[PDB]
Amino acid sequence: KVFGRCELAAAMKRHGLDNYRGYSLGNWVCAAKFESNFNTQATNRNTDGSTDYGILQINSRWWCNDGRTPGSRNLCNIPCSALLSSDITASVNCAKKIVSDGNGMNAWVAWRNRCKGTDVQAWIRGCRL
Ligand SMILES: [Cl-]
Ligand SMILES: [Cl-]
Repeated sequence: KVFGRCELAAAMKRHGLDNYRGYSLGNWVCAAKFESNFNTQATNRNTDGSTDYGILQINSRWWCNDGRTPGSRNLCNIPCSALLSSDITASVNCAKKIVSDGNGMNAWVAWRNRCKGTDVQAWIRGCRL
């Protein structure tokens, strides 16, 4: 599914991401925009053989099992394909574990390079939330 900006903002809010570990909703929407262009089916392969999955491009080296990343830790205890669903619950639940692990949203390279330190509230402007 390819979300609209406000649709995704609203879904993320319902799933408890607004201000989760101090990260306002716009951070999450901005991260999803640049990680996946709001496409839950986005995948990207990395040089190390791992693959990033879904709207928040969660990586198979640490977080989900895709059966082809040797040494994966599967810390979210899910198959990576679960992260591609039109239902974002699995991605959100896993993201909450990621953002809690010490490095906050710096785990998302696009967030660090394209969202952090910008006016992220712009990503939810105009939305009925
Ligand atoms: Cl915000
Ligand atoms: Cl980037």
